[PDB]
Amino acid sequence: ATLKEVEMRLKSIKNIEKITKTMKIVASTRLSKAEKAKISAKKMDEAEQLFYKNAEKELIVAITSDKGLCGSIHSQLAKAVRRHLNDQPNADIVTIGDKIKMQLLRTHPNNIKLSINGIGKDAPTFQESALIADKLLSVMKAGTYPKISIFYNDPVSSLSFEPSEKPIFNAKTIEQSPSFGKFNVPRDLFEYTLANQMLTAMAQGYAAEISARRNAMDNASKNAGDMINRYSILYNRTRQAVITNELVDIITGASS
Amino acid sequence: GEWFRDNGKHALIVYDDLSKQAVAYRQLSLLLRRPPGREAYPGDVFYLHSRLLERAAKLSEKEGSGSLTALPVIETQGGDVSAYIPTNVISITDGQIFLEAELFYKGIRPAINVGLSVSRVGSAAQVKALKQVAGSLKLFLAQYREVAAFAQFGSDLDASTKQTLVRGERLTQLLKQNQYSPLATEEQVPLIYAGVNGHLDGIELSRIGEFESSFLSYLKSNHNELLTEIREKGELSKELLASLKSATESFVAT
Amino acid sequence: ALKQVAGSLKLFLAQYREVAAFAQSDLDASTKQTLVRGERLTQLLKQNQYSPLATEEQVPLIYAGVNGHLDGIELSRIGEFESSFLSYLKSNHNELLTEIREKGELSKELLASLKSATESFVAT
Amino acid sequence: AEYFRDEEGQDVLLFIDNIFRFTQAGSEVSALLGRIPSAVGYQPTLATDMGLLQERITTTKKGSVTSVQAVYVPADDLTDPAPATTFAHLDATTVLSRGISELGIYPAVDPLDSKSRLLDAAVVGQEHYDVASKVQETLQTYKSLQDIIAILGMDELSEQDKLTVERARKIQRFLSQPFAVAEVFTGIPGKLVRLKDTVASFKAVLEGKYDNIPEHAFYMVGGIEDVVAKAEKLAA
Repeated sequence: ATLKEVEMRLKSIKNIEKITKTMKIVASTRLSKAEKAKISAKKMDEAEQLFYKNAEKELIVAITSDKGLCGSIHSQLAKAVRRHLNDQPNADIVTIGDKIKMQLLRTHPNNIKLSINGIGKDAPTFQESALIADKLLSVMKAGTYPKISIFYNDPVSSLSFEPSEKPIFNAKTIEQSPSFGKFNVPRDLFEYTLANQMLTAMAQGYAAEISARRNAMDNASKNAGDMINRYSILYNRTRQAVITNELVDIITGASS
Repeated sequence: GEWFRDNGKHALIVYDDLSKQAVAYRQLSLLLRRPPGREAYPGDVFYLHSRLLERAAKLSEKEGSGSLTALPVIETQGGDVSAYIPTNVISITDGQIFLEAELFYKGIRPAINVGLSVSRVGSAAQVKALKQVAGSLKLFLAQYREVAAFAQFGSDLDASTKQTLVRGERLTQLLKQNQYSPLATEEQVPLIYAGVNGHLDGIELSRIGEFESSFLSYLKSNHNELLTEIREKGELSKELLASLKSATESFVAT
Repeated sequence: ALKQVAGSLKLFLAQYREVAAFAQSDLDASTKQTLVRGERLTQLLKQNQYSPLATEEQVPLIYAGVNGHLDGIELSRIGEFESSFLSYLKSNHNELLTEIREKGELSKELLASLKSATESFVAT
Repeated sequence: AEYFRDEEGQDVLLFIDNIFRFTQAGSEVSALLGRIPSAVGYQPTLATDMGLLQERITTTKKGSVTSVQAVYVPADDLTDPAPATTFAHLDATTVLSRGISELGIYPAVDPLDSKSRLLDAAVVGQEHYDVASKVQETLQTYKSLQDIIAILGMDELSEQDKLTVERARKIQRFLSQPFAVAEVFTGIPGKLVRLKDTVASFKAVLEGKYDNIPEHAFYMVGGIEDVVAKAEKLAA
C-alpha cells in the first residue's frame, strides 16, 4: 500500500482502538453494580424456590440486551435459545431488547406478538418491569399459559455466559401438581413468582451482558494492537524506502 | 487571456495541467545541465508557476475592471500533497478544490472533499442568496464528517447525535451531480434551502435523487416568479424566504 | 545516605507507574495505597527553577516520602510541609543534618533519630 | 501497424507486450548518453519519449487502430513515473493487483482502480451504468469496513452493513472468471460470458435474488447459470 493510504488506515485503526477503550472503561464501571445485582436477585429467588421445589400451545419470551457491542454472548445466547425452542417454532414471542428480537429469527420471525424497548437505558428493576409484565399479561393471557419460554443469558463466569431459559406457567402448574400437599393462592403465585423470575432473569442477563462487554471490548482493543503494530512496521519500511530514494536523488544531484 | 483582462472583459483560464508543465521544464533544465533540486526539479520551478499564476487578477475601475481567473489543475501521486510541485502550487493559489477517489467510488460525484477544499477569497465571491441559505451547510457537513466516523464504530447514539447523521447523509447525497449538467444558482438556492432547514429529513435517503429532479420541475411550473426574482436580484428578501419556505413545504407534502 | 532511600523510592515509583496506567473499577486496597504513595512522592519530584536542594535536605524529604509518613498529609500541601519541615530540622535536629553532611551515611542512630524527627513534625 | 492503418485501409489490432520495457531500455542507455538522471533514475526525456510513440498509435480518419498495451509496474508501485506517465495516454485501463490474486481471484483485475471513458450512461445505457455503479459502491463500502471487521468481527455490524459485506463478498468472487488459456495451470475449463449476461447477472445479484446461495458457489463459474449449477453441485 502507498504511504498515504497506510497512514489513513493506521489512523482509522488507532481511532477505533481509542473508542473501544472508552467503551471498555464504561463496561468496567458498570461491572460492579451489575454483578452485585445479579447475586442479589439470585439470592432473592430463594423465597419462591422454597415453595416451587416442593410443589414441583406454546409461548416465547425474550430478554436480551437493547444494543450491540455486547460481544457474541448477548445475541448468540438468545439465538441458541430460539434454536432449542424451535421444537415449537410458531410460539407467540414477546421480545425485550434489540438483540433478543434479532435472535428470535432462529425460530419463526413472524411469531412476534408483543414488544418492549429501552431495557438498556437503566439498571434492571421491578419498577417498570411490573408495568411491562402487566401489559404483557393483558395482551397475551400469560397468566393461563401452559408453557411460555422466557430465555435470558446466564453469567456462568467472571467473563463468560451461557444461554438459559425457563418456562412460565399458569396457576394450574402449582394448583394441579400432586405434591401441592407439602403446603386463588395459585394465581397470586403465578403473578408474583412469574414477575420475580422475570426480574431474576433480567438481572442475570444484565450481569452477563456487562461482563461479556467488559471482556470483549478489551479483547477488541487488544486485537487492534497487533494490526497496528504490523502496519507501523510496514509504514516504517516505506519510510526507509523513500529515505533511500531521497538519498539517491541528492547523491545524483551532487555528482554532476 | 490577458487581452480580455486588459480590454475590460472577463476571462477564465484552465491549465490542464501544471504538473506536466513542471515535468517538461525539468526535462529542459536537466538537458541543459542546470543544477537539480528536490526530485531533480530545477531550483526555480516555484518561480515558474508563481510568475504564471500571479497573472490572474481583478483590475481596478481605473484599469478597466477586467479580470482573469485561473484554475490550475494538479495531479497528485497517491494523494501525496507533500510532493514538490503540489506544495508549490498549493502555496501559490488562493484556494483549492480537492478531489478524492474514495469519495468517487462511494458514489459521491463530482467527488469534492468538502473538508480539504478551501477558498481563501471565501463568501465574498459567493452569490448573496446562496450565501444566505448555505450559511449552516458547512457546519452540518463538518459535524457529519466526525459523527459518521463515530457511528461506523458501532456505538449506540442519542437522538441529538442521530439528527446530525440524518441531515449529513442527505446533504452529502444532495450535493451529488451528473456530468455536463451544471445548475443555475436560480436552481441551486431552493435545493440548499430545503436540505439545510431539514425538510428532506422525511425522505428516504435513496430517493433524494428523485426529489432534486422533481422539486425544480415543480418550482419552474408553479412558482416561476420566485425563481425569476432569485435570478434577477440575486438576494433573498424576507418575503422571498417566506415564499420559498411555503413552496418547499407544499412540495414536500407530496 | 541518599542511596539507602532512593533504592526503595525506585520501587514505589515503578509500582505507581504501572498502577496508574492500569487504573486510568474501584481500586484494591494495596493499589489505593500505591496511588497515594506515588502522587505524594510526585509532589516531591516537582521542584522550582533555580532552587537546588542540598543532600542534607534531600535525604530527610525522601525519607519522609519513602517511609510513608507524609502520606498523612494532603498532597496539595506537601510543598508547604517540605520547606517548613526542613526549617524545623534546622532548629530541632541540626545534629542530624550536620552528621549527614560529615559522614554521608544514615547510621542506625541517625536513621532512627530521623524517623523520630519526621514523626514529630508530621504530628505537628 | 501504421502501414496497415494508412494505406491498406483496414481496421487494425496492435497488441504490445510490454511497453514498460521501452522506457526501461531508454533508462538503461540513458546514463551512458551523458544525461543527468531524474526522479528514481529515469531519463529526462521520459515524457516526450512516451509521447512520440503513443501519439502515433492513435486512430485516424484513414483507419481504426485498437491497441492493447501491457504495462509493467516495478515493485508494484503505481506511483513510479513510468506507469504514472502511461496512465495519461490510455482510454481504458485495467489495473491487475497482487493483493487480489493473493485471494485466489483471477484475472485479479482491481474493480476499484480499473476505469474507462466508455462507462457512461450515454454509451453503455442506463442499466449497465447503474449496475456498475452499484457494484463499485458495494465493493468500496466493504473495503471501508475491512478494518472494523478485522477488529470487531461480523457480529457487530448493522444489519444493512452486514448484508452489504456479504453481498460485496459474493460480487467480488463472482467477478472471477476461468480463461481457456489458463486451463493448463488452473485446471478449470475456460468460460466466456456475454456482456448482456454479465449485466443481467450482476443486476440479479444486486437485487438480492441469489443471496441465499453460498459464497463458494460464485467462485470461478462464469455466468449466473453456472452459479446455480455449482450451488446445486455443492449442495449435493
